[PDB]
Amino acid sequence: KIEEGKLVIWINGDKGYNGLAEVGKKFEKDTGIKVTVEHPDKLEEKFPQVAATGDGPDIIFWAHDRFGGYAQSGLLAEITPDKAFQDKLYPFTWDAVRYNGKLIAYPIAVEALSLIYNKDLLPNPPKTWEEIPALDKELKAKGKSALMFNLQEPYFTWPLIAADGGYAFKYYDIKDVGVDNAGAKAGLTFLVDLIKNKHMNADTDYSIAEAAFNKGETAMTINGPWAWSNIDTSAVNYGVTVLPTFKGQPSKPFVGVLSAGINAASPNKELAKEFLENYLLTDEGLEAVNKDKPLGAVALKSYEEELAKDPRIAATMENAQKGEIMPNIPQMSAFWYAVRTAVINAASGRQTVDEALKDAQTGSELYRQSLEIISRYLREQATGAADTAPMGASGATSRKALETLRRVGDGVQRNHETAFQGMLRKLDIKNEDDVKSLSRVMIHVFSDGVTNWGRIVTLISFGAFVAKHLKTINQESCIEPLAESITDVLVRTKRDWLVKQRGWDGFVEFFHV
Ligand SMILES: CCc1sc2ncnc(N[C@H](Cc3ccccc3)C(=O)O)c2c1-c1cccc2[nH]ccc12
Ligand SMILES: OC[C@H]1O[C@H](O[C@H]2[C@H](O)[C@@H](O)[C@@H](O)O[C@@H]2CO)[C@H](O)[C@@H](O)[C@@H]1O
Ligand code: NA
Repeated sequence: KIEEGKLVIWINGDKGYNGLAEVGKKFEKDTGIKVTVEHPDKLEEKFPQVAATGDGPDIIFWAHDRFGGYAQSGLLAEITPDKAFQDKLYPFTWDAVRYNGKLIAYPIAVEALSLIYNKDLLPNPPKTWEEIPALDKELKAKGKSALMFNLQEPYFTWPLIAADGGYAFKYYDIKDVGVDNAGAKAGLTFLVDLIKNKHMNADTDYSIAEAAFNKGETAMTINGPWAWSNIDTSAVNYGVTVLPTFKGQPSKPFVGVLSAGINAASPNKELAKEFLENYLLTDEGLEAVNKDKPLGAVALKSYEEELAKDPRIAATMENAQKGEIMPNIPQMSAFWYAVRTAVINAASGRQTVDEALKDAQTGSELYRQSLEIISRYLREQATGAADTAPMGASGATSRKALETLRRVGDGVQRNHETAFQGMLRKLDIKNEDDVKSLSRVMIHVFSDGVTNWGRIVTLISFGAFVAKHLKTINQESCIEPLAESITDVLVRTKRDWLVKQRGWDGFVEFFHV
């Protein structure tokens, strides 16, 4: 389905895609291979959908946080640069694109948000979030505003949520989610108060913040290096500086490494490797991209040493040091989807902060909590003995849901025994190969009919039935993969329903005696 003897590249519409296209033409001049650069909308959502059918671009550019999901789903080629090429880029940039001990992409550039301020309106930018309300009252008296930034993407609000102790995954313990802790609450409450007190507008997006800053209407924005080009063109006298503190603590931006992955379905992997290693990741390659839209602190040592004298890059790295490198684990997609919704709902008043972050903590934890319950149930059903290990400090839900599933699922296996035996005989489950096939079937069976807990119990009960069979034919090793597939089916297709029901607390409530 992907065309051979050509390279299609996807990169986000805020990056230097014209610069990338020049590196494309320089690859074409020397090889006669034509490089097409596209910047589709929602490309981080559209990559997994199309790559999963063997389609999409040869090369996908995004921050590293989305690459573990892609690698887990088999969408990316392992990359195997020799040691002489590895030594040309900073090791911590390689760490960002290492997943299960394999390099799954090429690192390009280190991205961190900074505070961007109009030196003509605000010769001394605030050191603290707390002084922005008073500052805004002062600028409003002159027909200006203190601060506008994109409230539609959680990335821009995360530094403030994280300042007083909010976090995604404790360092990575995916059992420890920091989305609804007191630190997160205090950060998002301060944001909502800025909106309530009319210092910010809940509808402000990328375009509105950018235009307001570049036209000199607002004294400050929050943005990455890519934004500096449009500000150069604007003639705004701007500075790039350390983010304001919150409760005396630094803002901690989530740090992204812009990364180039190679489609597993691509029949041009050697051309892609040749383009990325010998044309893009060179002094002339990165300069071409950088001149269009700044990359930040580039992964390439030679060229990073030239750019590091720029005070805007120094400020970028200063914000990077105070932030955290994002996790690349497959949970990150769901974490971002949850926190985006929480910030938008808290900002608009659809939900309170406590409500919004409660829903976001449930969404971020949903996968791991589902798998915990389902894997424990399938294993104990297969072996006749429960798992002895602790459920966690935050897993009282997990223990109650498993108790409910045991009580309710007891009957479902017994009543549907004849029908389960038939369906199992109608499939040929014999090894890990056959378990792959089940997902399509379960999806299709879960794709029609009504969404309720009874049907979820029926699905998991068939899972346990299969786990028992797997154990009988010495395929015990296939139980965890089966449990992952049932979890994947359940979470990927019913996420929004499950968050609505308060996830597994809902399940325990619905069948309470
Ligand atoms: C992959 C097997 C799966 S996953 C699955 N997920 C939800 N519900 C299922 N079953 C009920 C239909 C049903 C009810 C009672 C008796 C028999 C069937 C439902 O869809 O509500 C199934 C089935 C399933 C299992 C065994 C026989 C089956 N016959 C059709 C589906 C199905
Ligand atoms: O808003 C969540 C979003 O944050 C990051 O995306 C950034 C990206 O890293 C930057 O390169 C820049 O383009 O802005 C984006 C935010 O709009 C994560 O990388 C992304 O996965 C996540 O969805
Ligand atoms: Na986007």
